Amino acid sequence: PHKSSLPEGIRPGTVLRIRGLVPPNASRFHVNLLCGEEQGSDAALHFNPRLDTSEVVFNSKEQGSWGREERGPGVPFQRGQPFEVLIIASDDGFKAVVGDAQYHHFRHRLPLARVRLVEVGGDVQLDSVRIF
Repeated sequence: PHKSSLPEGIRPGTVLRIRGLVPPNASRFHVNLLCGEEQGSDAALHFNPRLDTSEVVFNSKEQGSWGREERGPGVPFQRGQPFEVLIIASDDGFKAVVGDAQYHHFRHRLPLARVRLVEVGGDVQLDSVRIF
């Protein structure tokens, strides 16, 4: 579980660039924007590519409960292939970019100002996480 602590927060114009590879027998992996360091902290954003079920799920988590799922179009990821993801924060939500194209827009459910941590986990080879 790869963590990038952001205890002073993030603001609109923050761009997360994630570079890595999906391993050849991957089931699923995720990128979480969390609101604290404690176990079970709220997730302003949960970005969850699922190779095992061929979908990409977006959701939030508040007081331990998952919200309503949104899905992107198809699955722009492949077992055994490298990827590049941007997650962009704006005033109204998060924009996900995969490879050469924008993939999905996720409107804020929690205030952006609550985000304090980026966490990447699951079946993923993480080569770099940059936060511009």
